Amino acid sequence: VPDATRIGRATGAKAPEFQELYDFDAAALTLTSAVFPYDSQIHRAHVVMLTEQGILTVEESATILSGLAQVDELAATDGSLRTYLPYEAALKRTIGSVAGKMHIGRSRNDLANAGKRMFLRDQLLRTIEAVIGYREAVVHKAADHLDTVMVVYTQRKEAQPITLGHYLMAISENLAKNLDRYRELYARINLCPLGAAATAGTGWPLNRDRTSALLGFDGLVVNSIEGVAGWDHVAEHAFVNAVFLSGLSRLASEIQLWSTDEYQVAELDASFAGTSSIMPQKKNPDSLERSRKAAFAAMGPLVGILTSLNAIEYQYSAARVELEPRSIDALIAATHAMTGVVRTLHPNKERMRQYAAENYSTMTDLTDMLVRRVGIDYREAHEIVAHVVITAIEKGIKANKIGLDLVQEAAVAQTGAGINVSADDIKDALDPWQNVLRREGKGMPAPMSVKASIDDAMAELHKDRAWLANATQALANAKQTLADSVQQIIQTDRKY
Amino acid sequence: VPDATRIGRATGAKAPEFQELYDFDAAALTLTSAVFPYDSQIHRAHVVMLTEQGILTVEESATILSGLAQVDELAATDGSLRTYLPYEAALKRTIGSVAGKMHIGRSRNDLANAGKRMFLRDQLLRTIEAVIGYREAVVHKAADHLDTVMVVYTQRKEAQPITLGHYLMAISENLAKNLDRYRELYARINLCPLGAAATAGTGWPLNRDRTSALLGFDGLVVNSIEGVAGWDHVAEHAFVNAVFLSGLSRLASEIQLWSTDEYQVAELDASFAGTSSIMPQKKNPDSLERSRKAAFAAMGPLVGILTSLNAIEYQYSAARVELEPRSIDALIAATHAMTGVVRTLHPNKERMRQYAAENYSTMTDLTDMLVRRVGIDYREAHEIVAHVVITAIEKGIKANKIGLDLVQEAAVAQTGAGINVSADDIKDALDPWQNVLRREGKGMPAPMSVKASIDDAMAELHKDRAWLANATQALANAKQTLADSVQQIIQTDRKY
Amino acid sequence: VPDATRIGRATGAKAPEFQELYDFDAAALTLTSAVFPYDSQIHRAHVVMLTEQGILTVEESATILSGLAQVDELAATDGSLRTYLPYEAALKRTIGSVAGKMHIGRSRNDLANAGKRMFLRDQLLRTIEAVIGYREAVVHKAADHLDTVMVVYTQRKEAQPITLGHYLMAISENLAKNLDRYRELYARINLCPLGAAATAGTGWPLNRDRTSALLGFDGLVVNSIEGVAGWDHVAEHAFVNAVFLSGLSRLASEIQLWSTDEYQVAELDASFAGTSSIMPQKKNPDSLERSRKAAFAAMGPLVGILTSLNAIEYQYSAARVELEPRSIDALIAATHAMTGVVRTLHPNKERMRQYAAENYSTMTDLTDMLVRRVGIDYREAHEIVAHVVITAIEKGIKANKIGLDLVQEAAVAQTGAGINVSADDIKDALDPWQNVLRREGKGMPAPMSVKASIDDAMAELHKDRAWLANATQALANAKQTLADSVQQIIQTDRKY
Amino acid sequence: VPDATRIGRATGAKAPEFQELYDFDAAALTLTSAVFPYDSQIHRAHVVMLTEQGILTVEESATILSGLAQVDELAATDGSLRTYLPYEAALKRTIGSVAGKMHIGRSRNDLANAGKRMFLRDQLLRTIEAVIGYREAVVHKAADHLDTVMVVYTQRKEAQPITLGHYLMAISENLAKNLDRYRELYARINLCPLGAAATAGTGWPLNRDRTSALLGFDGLVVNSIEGVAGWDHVAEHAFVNAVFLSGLSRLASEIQLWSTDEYQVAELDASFAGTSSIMPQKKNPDSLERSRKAAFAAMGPLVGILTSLNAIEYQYSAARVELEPRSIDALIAATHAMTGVVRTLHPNKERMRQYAAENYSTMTDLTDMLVRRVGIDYREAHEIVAHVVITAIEKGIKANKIGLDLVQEAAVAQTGAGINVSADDIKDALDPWQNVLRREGKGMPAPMSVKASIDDAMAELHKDRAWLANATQALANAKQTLADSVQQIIQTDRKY
Ligand SMILES: NCCN[C@@H](CC(=O)O)C(=O)O
Ligand SMILES: NCCN[C@@H](CC(=O)O)C(=O)O
Ligand SMILES: NCCN[C@@H](CC(=O)O)C(=O)O
Ligand SMILES: NCCN[C@@H](CC(=O)O)C(=O)O
Ligand SMILES: O=C(O)/C=C/C(=O)O
Ligand SMILES: O=C(O)/C=C/C(=O)O
Repeated sequence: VPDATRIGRATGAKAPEFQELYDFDAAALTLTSAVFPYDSQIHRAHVVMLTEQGILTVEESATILSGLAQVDELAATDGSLRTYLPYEAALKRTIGSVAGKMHIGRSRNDLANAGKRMFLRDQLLRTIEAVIGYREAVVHKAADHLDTVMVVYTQRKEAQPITLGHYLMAISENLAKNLDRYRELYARINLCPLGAAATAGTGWPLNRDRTSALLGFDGLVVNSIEGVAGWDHVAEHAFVNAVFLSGLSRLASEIQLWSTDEYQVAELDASFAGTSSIMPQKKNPDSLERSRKAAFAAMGPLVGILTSLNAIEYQYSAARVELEPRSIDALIAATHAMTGVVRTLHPNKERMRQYAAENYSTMTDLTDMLVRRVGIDYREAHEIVAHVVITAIEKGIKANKIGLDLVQEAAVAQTGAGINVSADDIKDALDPWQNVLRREGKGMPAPMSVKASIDDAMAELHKDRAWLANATQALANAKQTLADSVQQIIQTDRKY
Repeated sequence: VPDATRIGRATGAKAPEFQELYDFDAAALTLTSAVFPYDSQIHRAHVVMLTEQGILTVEESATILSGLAQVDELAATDGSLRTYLPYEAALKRTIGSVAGKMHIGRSRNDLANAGKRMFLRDQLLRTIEAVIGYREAVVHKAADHLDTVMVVYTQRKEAQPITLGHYLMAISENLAKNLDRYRELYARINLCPLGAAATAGTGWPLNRDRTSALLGFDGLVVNSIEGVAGWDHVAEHAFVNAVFLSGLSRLASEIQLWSTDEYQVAELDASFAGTSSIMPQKKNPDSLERSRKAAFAAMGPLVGILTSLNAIEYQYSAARVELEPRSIDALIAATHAMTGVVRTLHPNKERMRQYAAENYSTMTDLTDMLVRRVGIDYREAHEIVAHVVITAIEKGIKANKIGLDLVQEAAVAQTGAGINVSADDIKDALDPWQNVLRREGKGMPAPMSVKASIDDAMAELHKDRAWLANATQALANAKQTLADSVQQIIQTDRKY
Repeated sequence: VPDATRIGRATGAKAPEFQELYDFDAAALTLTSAVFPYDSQIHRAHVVMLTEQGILTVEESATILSGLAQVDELAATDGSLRTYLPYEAALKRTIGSVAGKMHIGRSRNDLANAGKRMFLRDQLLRTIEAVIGYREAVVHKAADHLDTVMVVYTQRKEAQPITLGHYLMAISENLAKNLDRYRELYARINLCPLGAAATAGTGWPLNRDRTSALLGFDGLVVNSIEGVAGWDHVAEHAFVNAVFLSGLSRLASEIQLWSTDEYQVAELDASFAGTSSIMPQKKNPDSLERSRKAAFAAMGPLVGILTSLNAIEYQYSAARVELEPRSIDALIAATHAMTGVVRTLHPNKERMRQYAAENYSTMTDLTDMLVRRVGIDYREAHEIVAHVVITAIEKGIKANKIGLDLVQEAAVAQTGAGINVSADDIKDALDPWQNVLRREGKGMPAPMSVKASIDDAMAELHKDRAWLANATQALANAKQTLADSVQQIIQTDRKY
Repeated sequence: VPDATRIGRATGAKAPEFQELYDFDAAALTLTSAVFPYDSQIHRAHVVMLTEQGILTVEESATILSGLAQVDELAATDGSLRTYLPYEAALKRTIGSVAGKMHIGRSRNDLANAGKRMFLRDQLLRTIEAVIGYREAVVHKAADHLDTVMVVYTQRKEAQPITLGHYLMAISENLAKNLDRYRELYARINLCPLGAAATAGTGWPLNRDRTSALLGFDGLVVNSIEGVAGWDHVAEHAFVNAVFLSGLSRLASEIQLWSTDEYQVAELDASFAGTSSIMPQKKNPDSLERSRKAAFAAMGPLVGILTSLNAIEYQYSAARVELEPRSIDALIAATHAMTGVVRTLHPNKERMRQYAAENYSTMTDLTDMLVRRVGIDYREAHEIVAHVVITAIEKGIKANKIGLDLVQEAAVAQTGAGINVSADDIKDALDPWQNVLRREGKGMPAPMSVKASIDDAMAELHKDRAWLANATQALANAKQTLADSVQQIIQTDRKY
């Protein structure tokens, strides 16, 4: 059975990234299901620490540790064992009363805070990975389009000539600062609250640094009230998701206007478009509009989380709103979809140039030329060139057909003076590619200038990957250190 | 004429910080009025750069520069001269057609983006200053209350014994990370978009680094589209304001419950409370509730800004929502109010201890003691101590009156076993001050532990002030460098 | 295996309404799964109309209709058949090419709009039913507490004496107007957009009134663009959910303060409270705080939906955010939980009176008495009674112990005059029950006055149920009319 | 001095409605300044009622009433007299101690609730008036464009032929239901809370119905807690503003795409457009984008208000967020701007038809024709016509040039079968005006069908005006009844 939506002009199959937008909602875990594997990690690291502190004997330790493995297996199919006390009770039924001792010096409150941090921690790197791939496809696309002349818009009106490469490097700079936000958020997420217990700590002499290290955290949430009542990192995670996706919505909306029947300066790859069940001509931007949908929805968690913090005291509280897996999954699906939209986007290079040359986006350079050649001030030249456009439209003369005749008519009709410029000065001022080449300062569409943007972005991307690789390896090292600590206590007992 | 609200129990005058909450709304500038002084700075720095680049002659430069001073003076009283083109026209009426030349290689789009950045830049340091003073008063208050034993709450129910100093240091850690957010936001605000012109740059060979340096920016918004279309720093500024104020709302709500007629573990200073026009007994937390009001309202700008970015393309656009001065002013008033609330808060040290000793918040230490002394597991001891509380309530026995009799009754009625502990073990387990001293790990209420929190916070506060002092001095140096550059071009011309 | 959270003071089982708060998230349908049964209804009603219009022959009709029954059965287990085109394709595999003809004069756009309306329609009555039961429990509780004297609060400070019945009737009036909002929303939801097709209608001569009637709608979405682009009813549904839940949050927060260890003027029924895994004394308001959580989260869909409408044109669009089943399910769970909280709430009638008599909430009646007896103006009497409270607190004299001595001291110390009132006048002015009885105007706590509130509410509740019963019966009648129309076309063919 | 922005292509003056968008922010009142005139009305109506109830003597009454007139005059210039207690104190300085007696049986709490209701009440009719004028201009524009053939879009892609009149009547139906929302909100606003006093009523025997009638309310907020704690009407007012403005944003965005350089199917009237200070060609949609800006910002108050209700108990509270005058003023400015945009919009009737005839929006009628003539099912015909479009694009053949040749090629290449239709059948199926005429059902673009929409809308508009006229006259009658009651008590005393 094929994909029944691939009919008419919806040829071939949905690109996999496009398909993600249809799958994430039904496939997303509940928060309980997504966090409960991290709870089992906290159990292991927490009783290991209890053992090294002489709160548990090695016998008690190994009995518990080996029991956790069994219950984890039961929990893979028994949904009811994915919250703490049911899990603790099942451990009691499996290894005896000693199970109770894994909760010494600990609460559900700091267990939850730490476990949810670990979940968001991993989802953050998953996001940074997706945003990097988004930026990679964007920069890489720019590299192939240093000569693709097109108009840039302001207020949805043709403004001035640029190149597609120049435009995409605006996205790259946007994504660079969003990657900064995510890395800055990571440092505030990756702090361990374990040891706070209910909110005030405990008399049992725990080693809070050891539990934190064993679980991959880079530091402690020191104060014990902050440990269970702190939630700003959840709010901030929701925010960056929303602000980043707003930038993604804007790109999707930009490409959607490019790919209108009326602009047609770009076309979505068949694998990122759908069609209508009634209208055979449709090539619909389903990828774009469902990506925007995810960006609009991401404001929900943000508002819910902040409402909840504004509604309580600075306590642990069960009334706080969470950032849900399904919300992150939507972000990932949309980032992936737009990563593939950018990569496979088909610009109509020729109609792009036509617009740049015919639709008067070159009138600024005409104005600048008068100022630079005869020395009149900008505001007066502006009025001359403005009336040139008024006249050219009335008479049906496209920008690239405007001549010395018309510029003199306007200068006279608007000032009584003629003006000292050749037909060559004008022709060159109205050349869209010459508009591009003259804009060669830092951050401007000239190829030499955009290539410099790309060179810096490539180096920043190299550094982005290095940061991600280091943060991932840190967590894997600590996850292995903890696995080894457990095996050793299980072996130490069995052999003595 | 006195303050007519200072009647009945509202004795003395409103504290100045309390009064701010009543004044900021009517006194706040419009965005136009707050930004237009920064536009005049951009004019000076921009034509200076034009001069150093040989786009303007020194004659033209000095004529413009001296004209700006005159129009700035006209604009101090003429409201209509506070947007660009009216201002440019007034300069035309004052120094002639040369006025037009100050707009060479420039647009309203990058002028606005840069000017608004400069406004938010200054408002950010104003905020960091207020948050520092908020943290100072919080830490300083904690220092004076290492021995003030009281209960901490979870879910608005007495949880465990702590000290007021311990609680306030949770706020300090919250404010430390909010100061991090603000400093991280600052780096993204303090980038100069000038040179982007309409969105694509210009043919005029500007020195974008020189304009940026003259205006105090620490770097460039490189890509020209990002220069006029970038808005995330506005969204982020709204966010941090909201997340920080949510933490302030939670403290205000905490103190408001402390200061209820029913808790009465704290009392607002008379200078931060009001009263009723009908009910003479009222001592109302007007300071607290108006501070919360500002925190709730701060979600508005956040949502409006993000809706607006989600609604457009990645272009310059006049449909984007701003962060308004009145919104920042509310934040400042609320931070100041809570700074004074914390400083002058009057804890009822005695009723605080009474609650800690009588209302069963010490039952965890009773449970931990059974586990540590007879070795039973936590879950079983929990059930014993739980039934102890059930029984003690039925019989009207406060926590500090619970005896060996009752613990044995419960252990028997719940297990058939007695349990091996002296009346001394129990008495000490139920001592609230001993609950505090036993919690001596990192971040726990023990005085030695809280004092360590305070010592680290003092050093972080020292560093916070250093960062602020450096960022302020940087802007003042660049503002003086620009004033000198202008004088020199005005002098150079007049003497040659 | 029991509920492992029912330990310590969490005696017995969670009340079923309390349990709902733990089950709704994992049990909620996806929007696709919840809507696809309504699509099959639209298919039947739509081809019936096609048949009555002579667009389909009876042979074609019966073949399709009988095929739908088969595919509906396949779709009960095959998830992929729950979106239109996969469903249409499966019908093609089951009855032949004639399947295609069920889409004549129709689009996915108006199919979706109508189907989602039908889903929200049913969820709206489900909500009105839950809000009625919420109001019933509230009014019924008030009836049993016309004599339960207690303080009302303003700004979380004891204000004046009332009764619990009086308080609950404020909730009743709040819920009455929310029921109005829901009934007003219903009329805007229950309009049929079918016939709009893609957005512009169709040449096929459909009978739009017949399809609308067969599916239970009370009218048409006339204009065809409005039919597929209209979404305000979704926004409004999200809004009423949020505003109603805000009122529910406020009640939950009120009861949570009542039930604090410090107030203890109320206690949650054991079946609506939990406890701590570490602190044995806790009786935690898990029901209340998870109900508030749902209210905070309900702002998310509202913001997402409105962001999405603000981001598009007035077109059909796949970028619009929906109101999800899981969001409604949370509302229902919270309404049910609070319905049971109110019903089983245990007021401590005695400590309620103690507060009313001892904590100075009766000082208004003392003030009013001076004004009514000696004729001084309110503002001066206020200052006398205010200083009475200042003095009484200093000296430790509770309100019900204030005597003629103290009132004369204050009147003298504050004016030099004594004042003409007996010790009986005062004693009666400070009697909290007499404060209640004197407040006998419309909407005031006097029993005769609250009983009148209750009498009107009972009649409004009777009318609320009548409205709901009528709206439900209307849908059931139309659902049966459609079932009969289908059977007849299936019988007509098989017998001819 | 002219408007300095009217340069270049920004010819003539800003239309007044366009200018409103620039003036409302700086001109908006504070909430205090906007409400304090309604407080003086409540004072008059409240002491009149006190007099008729024998709580005040006629001497006391007239002294107060005449004093209010004097203080109202002082308050016109003294800003400090615009909150209650300062105002009461000034009355004390003007007529003596009797001033205090105007507060008998009353609080600031119910004074504020009632006064703010009166302010929102008037602002609601102001809004309903503006929305009516918005709908009038929309319907009236439709009437003039029953023959203006153009494409409708779905997902920003040309869908099917319609007329501009048809499109505008979708807006009319949207605005009709928004007018319903506002009228339904009005009934919940126009209820009088006076008599609630602080929250519990009073012993003084007020006539709550008399005060309510004198102030124009149509009923009572009965329960006294609801009187001061009720706020949902504020939330709802913010909501309808946001949902209505979202519909206005969508129209503004639709017209902005119409008026792009690439579509150019419409052009803004010169009086609703601006231009660039750098780019002479720009004709910028400043009216549209600033109207959208107001719609995005309107989500702020909504979120702030609902956060605040979610954060408190069901009490009077000073932490609740208000709906501000400046927020309503923005709505009014935007409604007025779009009212004039619609009225003066210039459709390019000819390019509209060109698109409808050339860009394949007529392929549905081609498909429907095959189904209606040879009897094949829709899905197969769809695939034929789809490949017709694929082929026509490849070969550069516009829709209106597609012939019998091409339809047979596709039918063969896609099925091996030819198909039985004449070149006349095809030509007529591809005629955009014939597409319009065939869509003649209820709510479809056929002139006879749209004219019926217009006829019903005109009658609904007539009824909208009647409702508004009645609600305005009711308030004016009660405002005169109150003015007469005051004069009579002032005359009665002076003559006796
Ligand atoms: N591609 C999903 C959008 N719905 C189509 C209509 C349809 O699929 O019946 C459209 O408007 O193009
Ligand atoms: N202090 C402002 C709150 N309003 C008072 C009532 C009043 O001032 O009439 C209260 O509820 O205490
Ligand atoms: N009843 C869930 C709240 N968590 C408990 C702590 C715990 O369960 O370990 C409390 O703070 O009371
Ligand atoms: N008409 C306000 C928008 N700003 C112009 C640029 C400018 O005015 O310098 C534009 O982008 O067209
Ligand atoms: O028209 C639909 O129901 C699906 C649209 C989409 O694929 O996004
Ligand atoms: O009751 C008022 O109107 C003022 C309250 C406040 O001072 O916040």
